[PDB]
Amino acid sequence: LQNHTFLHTVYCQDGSPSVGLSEAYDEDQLFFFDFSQNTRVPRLPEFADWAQEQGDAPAILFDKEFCEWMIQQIGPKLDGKIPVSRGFPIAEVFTLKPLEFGKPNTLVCFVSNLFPPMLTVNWQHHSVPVEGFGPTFVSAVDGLSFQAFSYLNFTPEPSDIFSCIVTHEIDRYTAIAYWVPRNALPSD
Amino acid sequence: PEDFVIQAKADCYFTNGTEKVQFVVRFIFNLEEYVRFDSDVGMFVALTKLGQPDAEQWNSRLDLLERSRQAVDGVCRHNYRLGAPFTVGRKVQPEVTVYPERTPLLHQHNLLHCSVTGFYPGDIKIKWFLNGQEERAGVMSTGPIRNGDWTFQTVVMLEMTPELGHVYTCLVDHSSLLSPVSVEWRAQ
Amino acid sequence: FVAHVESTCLLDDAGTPKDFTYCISFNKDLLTCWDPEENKMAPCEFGVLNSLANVLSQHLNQKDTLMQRLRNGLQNCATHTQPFWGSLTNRTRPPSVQVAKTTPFNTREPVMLACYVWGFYPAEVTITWRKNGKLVMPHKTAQPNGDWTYQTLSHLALTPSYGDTYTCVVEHIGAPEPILRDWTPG
Amino acid sequence: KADHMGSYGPAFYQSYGASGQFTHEFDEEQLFSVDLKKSEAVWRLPEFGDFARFDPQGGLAGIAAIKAHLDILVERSNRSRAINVPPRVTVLPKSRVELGQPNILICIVDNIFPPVINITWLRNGQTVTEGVAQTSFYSQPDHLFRKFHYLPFVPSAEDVYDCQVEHWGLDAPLLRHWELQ
Ligand SMILES: *[C@@H]1O[C@H](CO)[C@@H](O)[C@H](O)[C@H]1NC(C)=O
Ligand SMILES: *[C@@H]1O[C@H](CO)[C@@H](O)[C@H](O)[C@H]1NC(C)=O
Ligand SMILES: *[C@@H]1O[C@H](CO)[C@@H](O)[C@H](O)[C@H]1NC(C)=O
Repeated sequence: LQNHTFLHTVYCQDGSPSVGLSEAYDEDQLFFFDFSQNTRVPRLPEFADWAQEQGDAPAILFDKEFCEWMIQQIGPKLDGKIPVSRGFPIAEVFTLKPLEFGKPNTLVCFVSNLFPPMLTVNWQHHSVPVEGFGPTFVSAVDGLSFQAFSYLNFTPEPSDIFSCIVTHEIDRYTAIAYWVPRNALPSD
Repeated sequence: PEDFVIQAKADCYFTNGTEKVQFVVRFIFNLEEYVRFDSDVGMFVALTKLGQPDAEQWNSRLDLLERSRQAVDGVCRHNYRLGAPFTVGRKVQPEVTVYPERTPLLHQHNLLHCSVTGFYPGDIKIKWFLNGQEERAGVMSTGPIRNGDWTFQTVVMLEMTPELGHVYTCLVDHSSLLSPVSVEWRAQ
Repeated sequence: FVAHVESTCLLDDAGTPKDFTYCISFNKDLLTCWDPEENKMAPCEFGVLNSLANVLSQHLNQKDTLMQRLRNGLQNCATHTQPFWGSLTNRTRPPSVQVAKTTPFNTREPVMLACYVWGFYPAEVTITWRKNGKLVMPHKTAQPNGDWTYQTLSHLALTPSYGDTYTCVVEHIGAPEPILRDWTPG
Repeated sequence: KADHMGSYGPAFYQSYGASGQFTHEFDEEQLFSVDLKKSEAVWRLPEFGDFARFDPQGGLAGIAAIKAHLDILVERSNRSRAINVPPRVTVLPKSRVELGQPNILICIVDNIFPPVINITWLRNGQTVTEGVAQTSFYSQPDHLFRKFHYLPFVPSAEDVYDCQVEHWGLDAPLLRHWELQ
């Protein structure tokens, strides 16, 4: 009877977003919290039903308020006495399904070593902006770090080159990742 | 242009694991190492005119000596034991490729590269073989080159003329590999 | 500066809670975690920030509602997860399996096969190879796609001989029967 | 001679720009680094962000402690300023370069001293800042510094790249060329 991990991670930080909550079953994300609306947002449609559950409304509020307190009261004191931990994010881009030309597919931009959790993601086609399908899902991981996923729907073609461009919003550091057709599969 | 730089280095030297350990603190003014604390000597010692005052003074402070005498255990061994899994125990496969310069023509001299990249640690053995006989002669290495990201890279070039009936093999052996890697060249 | 309060529940397929931890971090430093045996917050950090870790423990320990909350924490997990936990442990998506050649690497072999496996969940999967219906030794953990599906692949280097038939054998719970994909040079 | 050499606190502070640094290194490779005026602590690789095992935060204090000592050494030496050594610049790709296959160019700069330098990537004479990554100052046994700059790119036979470095040890900005065949 194997074990599974349910992770409830409330985090807050200097700058925006000033606070955030991420729940996850094993590695993958179930909900992220929208505080302005005060409710769970499901990662997938199929989780919609249990986003309403309000058993822990108070517990969450407590944590949020405390976590925030830590940032506001402590931190201005450590400011300069202690160095603000940060990583430089790592991006890699890969297709969701095996590459076949002329067949619709999806580029995934997987951001890792993200800390602090403050970013925006942008796609480019031959160094030309391109609107990315859907939002950018940030998620906390074991180790007190974070990761993010962004997707782009496209139909791959031989000459294609794509790039994913991550902007770490503290100091606007940019981190890129290129993608090109590599070892495409025959169609049958 | 007027600038002054001060450095300090708390070096730890390990052999046979943690068996023998030498702790060496070095104090630098600009590029001049003016004084150092060598565990094997037990005392601070002025190396240059600049270090005489500090050398004598710091030896007078017994709290300091003892503190920096345990550094062997409290600093070197302590951190070694902590990092081991991700430092000494770090092993990353090389990516081996073999290609020729100047597109190969029969009977004309050429150089074929054995490029070996992305591996760690940097200690590696690379050899050339022609029809099973280890060809040592006309061999040029670059030695391990640090990429600055915990990976090394090397290229070993062999002088040869592409005559038919000759097959060239680059043979790479490395700590990360459970069995040496071989790559072949054709020619035509 | 970033801070965490990480509640993590560990439960089996049945829904019976096996562990519960509640931890407080600052600047990516784990400072203090709940200690049930002691029924209070206990600093996990004995270094530069230890001072702080103590401070935070006390500020939290004088909180009363929290103390009952955490003492019954193991229950909360089972109670909170109850509705969906069965659906998640029942969740499985079938893997797609496609086999084709790919550029060889770290091999003297002229041909390299790739067994692609995607769109599957959970991540637990097994991939082996057969040459004319007999086991062989391949030349990894699945890559999450962030959308509750995983992909991975296996490789096999070889020399082609027309007659030979190579087969990729995938097995995954989200599929009812083993999946086989073949390949022949020709 | 030794099997391994760890160095825990190769650190420096220099008068110019009141800059300074505190790092841990193992076998000439860096685990993390603290920059003084950024007041940041950065781990070179994700695995070194554990904090159990690899705790920075001692930095700044290390920089503070070492800075304290500067002013006196300065006057004790009859104000012996730092000399400007010329750095040597190298450029090469991280993995094998194949046309169209994405890759990373690496600018490597040795014998940097003092540690006050500009390094910039150029594509066809145009400066490139988007997606570039660089290290803090790495250390040399002779007590100079190293530095790494990284630039991801898609090799094409249509463009060239230059890594231009500017140092007081140079008469004018020198740039190191690279292009595929
Ligand atoms: C599940 O977790 C509990 C507590 O950590 C442990 O005692 C038990 O052995 C685990 N079971 C399995 C199958 O891993
Ligand atoms: C190396 O260390 C091992 C275990 O500590 C010990 O058996 C041996 O004495 C050491 N060998 C040498 C050459 O020092
Ligand atoms: C680096 O570039 C900036 C802007 O051009 C300049 O202020 C500074 O003098 C340069 N530093 C060096 C060492 O040349």
